[PDB]
Amino acid sequence: TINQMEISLKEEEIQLNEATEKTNQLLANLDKESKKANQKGEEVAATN
Amino acid sequence: LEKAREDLAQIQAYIKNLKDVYTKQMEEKNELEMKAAKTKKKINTART
Repeated sequence: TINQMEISLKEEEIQLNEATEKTNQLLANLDKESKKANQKGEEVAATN
Repeated sequence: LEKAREDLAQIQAYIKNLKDVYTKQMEEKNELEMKAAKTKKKINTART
């Protein structure tokens, strides 16, 4: 029973780690987009 | 200027959404980290 539980836990864990890496990459892309948007906004504010 | 003001209002709304979205993402990341720590503790207990 403990071996089966451990295998299921490892499967959930490896899958969870892959999900965390994907979420981190998406967050980094979002942050870069936000920084570009902020620079564009500052330029627009100065022109306004 | 009126067009710029409409664009500026849209930009402010987008920034608030990004900021609120970023806080939600950070909360999700913290929950994921807590889940990962619990899973790692469970794996160590399982190995012992």
